[PDB]
Amino acid sequence: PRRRVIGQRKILPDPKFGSELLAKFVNILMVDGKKSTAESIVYSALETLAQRSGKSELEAFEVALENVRPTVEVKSRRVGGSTYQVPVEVRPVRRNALAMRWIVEAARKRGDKSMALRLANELSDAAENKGTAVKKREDVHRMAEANKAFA
Amino acid sequence: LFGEPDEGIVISRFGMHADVESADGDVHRCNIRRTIRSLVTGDRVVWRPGKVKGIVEAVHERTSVLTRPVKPIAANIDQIVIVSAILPELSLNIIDRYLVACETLQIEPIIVLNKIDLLDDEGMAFVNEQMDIYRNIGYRVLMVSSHTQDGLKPLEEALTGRISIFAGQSGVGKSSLLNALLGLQKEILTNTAARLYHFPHGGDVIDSPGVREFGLWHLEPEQITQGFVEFHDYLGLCKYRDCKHDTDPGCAIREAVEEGKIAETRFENYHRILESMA
Amino acid sequence: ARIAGINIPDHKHAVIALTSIYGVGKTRSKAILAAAGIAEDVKISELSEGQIDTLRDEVAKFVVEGDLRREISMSIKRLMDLGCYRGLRHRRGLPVRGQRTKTNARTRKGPRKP
Amino acid sequence: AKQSMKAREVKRVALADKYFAKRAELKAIISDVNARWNAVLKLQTLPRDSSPSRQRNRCRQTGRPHGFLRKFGLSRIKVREAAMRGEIPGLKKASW
Amino acid sequence: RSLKKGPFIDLHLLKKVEKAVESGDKKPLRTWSRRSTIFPNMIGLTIAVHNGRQHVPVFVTDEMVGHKLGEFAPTRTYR
Amino acid sequence: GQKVHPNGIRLGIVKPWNSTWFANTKEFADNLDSDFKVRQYLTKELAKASVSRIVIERPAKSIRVTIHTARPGIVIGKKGEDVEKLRKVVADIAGVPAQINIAEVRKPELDAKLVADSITSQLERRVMFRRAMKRAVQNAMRLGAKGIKVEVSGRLGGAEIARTEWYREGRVPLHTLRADIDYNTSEAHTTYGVIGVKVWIFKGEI
RNA sequence: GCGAAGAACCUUACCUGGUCUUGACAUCCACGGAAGUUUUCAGAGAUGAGAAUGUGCCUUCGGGAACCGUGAGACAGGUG
RNA sequence: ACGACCAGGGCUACACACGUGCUACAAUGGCGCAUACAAAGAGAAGCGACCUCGCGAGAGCAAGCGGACCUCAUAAAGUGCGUCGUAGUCCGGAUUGGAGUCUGCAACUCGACUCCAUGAAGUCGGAAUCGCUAGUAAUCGUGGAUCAGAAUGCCACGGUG
Repeated sequence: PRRRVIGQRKILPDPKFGSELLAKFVNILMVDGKKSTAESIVYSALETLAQRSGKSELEAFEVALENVRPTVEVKSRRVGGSTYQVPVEVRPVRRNALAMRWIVEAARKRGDKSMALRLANELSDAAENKGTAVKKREDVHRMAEANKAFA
Repeated sequence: LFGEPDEGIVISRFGMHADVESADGDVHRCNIRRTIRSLVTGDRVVWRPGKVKGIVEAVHERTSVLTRPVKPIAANIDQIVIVSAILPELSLNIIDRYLVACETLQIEPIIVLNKIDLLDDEGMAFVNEQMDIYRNIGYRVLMVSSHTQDGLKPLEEALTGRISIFAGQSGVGKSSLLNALLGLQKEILTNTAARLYHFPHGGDVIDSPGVREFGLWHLEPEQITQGFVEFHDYLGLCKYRDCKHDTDPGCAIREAVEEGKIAETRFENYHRILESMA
Repeated sequence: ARIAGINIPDHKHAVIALTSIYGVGKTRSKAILAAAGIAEDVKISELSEGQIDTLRDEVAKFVVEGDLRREISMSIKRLMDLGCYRGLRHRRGLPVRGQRTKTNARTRKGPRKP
Repeated sequence: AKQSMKAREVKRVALADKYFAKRAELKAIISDVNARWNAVLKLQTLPRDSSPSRQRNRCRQTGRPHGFLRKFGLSRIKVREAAMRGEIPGLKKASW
Repeated sequence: RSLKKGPFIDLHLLKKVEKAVESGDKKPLRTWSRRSTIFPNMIGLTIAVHNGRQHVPVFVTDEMVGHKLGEFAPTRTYR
Repeated sequence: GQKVHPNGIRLGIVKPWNSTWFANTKEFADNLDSDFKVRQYLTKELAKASVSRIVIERPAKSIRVTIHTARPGIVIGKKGEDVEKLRKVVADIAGVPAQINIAEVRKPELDAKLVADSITSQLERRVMFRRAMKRAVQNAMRLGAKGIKVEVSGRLGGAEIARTEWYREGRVPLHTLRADIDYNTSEAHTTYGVIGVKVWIFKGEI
């Protein structure tokens, strides 16, 4: 994409929210290539998050994703093989994409029954800005605005 | 050219020719035909006179046990003498490089420490200790002086019935020992067809000064490894594939070094050699 | 009960906790356990042991534990004693329920070797 | 291939009228409980060679018993090798 | 184990097992045939089936019986 | 040759069917067998009368081999024998009785085929492939084509190679594919190596 | 997981053993079997050995076509 | 003769390494149950209902219908509940046992099926490849092809993504 750069594809959302945020995100887990059954165990978590948010399942996500999402980043493409290190604004397609992924990437293969829990336990934590995913918002921005010496 | 087929061993590389000492022992400076090419000094050859000039039209260079770039010099070298002194700087990798090679080649090193006499009580000892690393590793050390040409009999006897060779660096008195051995100086040096000599107690020796100030030759990775058999044993030590003899978790070879189960030098040398081919 | 697939195949989905609890394999270990009807979605130790131990006994009339393992050993042996191909392989240390000897013959030829 | 991996197969049929009898595709209509009724499940003083498993699928063009394909009488070589040009009443590969 | 509903025998060979009856358990017979199955009726000798070269005698130790002559007998050779 | 040629994809797509008989699957192979058993035969039978294209039909499953020949006249032969024997064979080797139908080519120089073979049967005489080729490829560009290419492989002059040398002449494509590309090959299989002759004739494009 | 869309043997070639050698195949010719048939036995089978049957047109039921091999070359053979 | 025939063996051996795969590991995961939407493939030696049974294997028996005529043959992921609770587990399945069943002349070597019994490693993969950016990754079924007998594969097959 050296000629014309890009985000994601064939995504599928919610028949109850229609939220893309939730769509690109529900999706992420797939590499099961079917969120005809993916989505379910995250809702138990987002439900426990729904409560934990004081909102619904939709907006259980929302809160935790807005914590999670980066507002800046540092970007690489390697111009000349060069070590890019200058602070940049994380593009939305990343904001979202990476963020959504980050939450999901923080409740993985584990040690006990039900992801429902596993997710639940990730979810509110990301709600509280002390999730893993939100800490990637709060680590990428730390590298930003403190290095600019190299090209 | 043609002549009468006769056997000989190539006594010398006569530059342009090769000089062949016949089966009888008669040396004939011979031509070497466009037709033949697998010739080296030491080859048993069919050489023919003319109808001296000879011509060579058959050779006999037996199997590899040493090269430069990667091209056998001779054969029946059952022992490689890695002969050293410090000129003009030196390193443990350099002797080891030769050792790795001796080990690869399956030609016996007899590690000869020249200038033993030169080396003070401390120095001789230090050097002996170093010589010992290799020795411990399996490569016997013979203390000689380059100059004094000491331990000459133990060396000679090691030479008996076999062919030996002089390796090292910038006329590290290798040249000196060679002179003793011969009992005639045929080389000094200080800071693949060449010439061969025959031993009286039995066996032979091959020499060239050119070899002696050093550069080094092309090789492959496995050979370096062959240079160190203790690594095989370490390869088995972690995993059914031990990383790669070098660091990475579960590199036994590396561990064995960390332990000191292997000497460090072997690993180090493994690298100087490894890098050079690459 | 333990049901000669020696351990209380409870708690779990719980007959199936005797597939591999010897003797009573999968099948017998079910048919034993439902010879007192104890849960198999959940436990089998939640009920009166004597109704299950009669089963332990009932199944002490099935091929079980030591003897069956022994059977297994014996039978295996049988092969060899004649010499066979089942025999042969077993006597070759080679799999008698298979795995390539050029390649990763490893459960039966240790879980990996050069 | 050779004459022979093909050539092999012609020679097999003869012995039966000089020597034997006839039974060709009728020997085992007995041998189950079709309903093992042993009747032709019991002779072998007489030749061993031949069974449909001893049969293999000789390429016609080479005799190639294998490589063979159930739709051409050939082995695949000659299949493709015939297949592309046509002289056939249709074929296609146009993104397929 | 697992059964091919039908096992087998062969007549020239089976005839020979009877030959090793009226010629007893003398010394091993040679057929190349391994299609025929091991039995205690194959006790009558110990019997040698071709396994390339090798006509290997099969033991009529009849805990090997659901086992043709090639089961007991060699086939391949290997390390 | 080397490649999955231009004809690295072309099979029946926009290609008139030489068998064209709607036989059907069950005997289809066999229709082809017969087809190409008369083709096998046919090309042997009119190997001098100059069949330029055998087409086969089995109208109502009654083989009907259609010949385009450089000269029908020799194909019909004197007093219809040459077509007769085809009736015999074709009826009896296509099974589906012979109809044997003779037509006269568009131009043999528009035949990849003709040209190649010609050039082979030229070559064979002790003429050069250059001469032989030349003359054909020339008089194919003359009008007997408006393109014509040869694009060979195997032992060229008897060298230790098999990579493209060719004799394109005119306006000939090899990659704008809905091209009348009469393509064939011949060869002088050589008693030196192997010479592949591969001769196309561009008859235009479609 | 390279050419089998199949390597049990077979296939099969290749081991390995066993066969054959105008060759296993071929082709004519003779020749016999017409053609071609009916059936037994034995050998690992290769094949080894038995008995049976029918030959239509022309016609050494050989031939010719039968249709095969042999046998023998001519001729035949090769994924040798 | 390498021609060439056969028998029977040989691949596929085994310290093995390796590729190139396959597979676990699980968590909704394994596990029980409940429970819809696929498509695409295949038929007349045929495909093959019923039927019948067999868990099945198998086995016994068998219509329709040359295929929008019947039938091979059917999606499953989907979907509705429990369970268990990444436990070498119901994971996970090696390993084996023990026997059914199958195909092929016979599989006994070097052929294929159920049950039963047995149930490693594996817990996510060190070092270390590639792929891939959508219907890809990736995933559910599904299928063909041809092999006498065998589709980790190919060849196919549509769902979901």
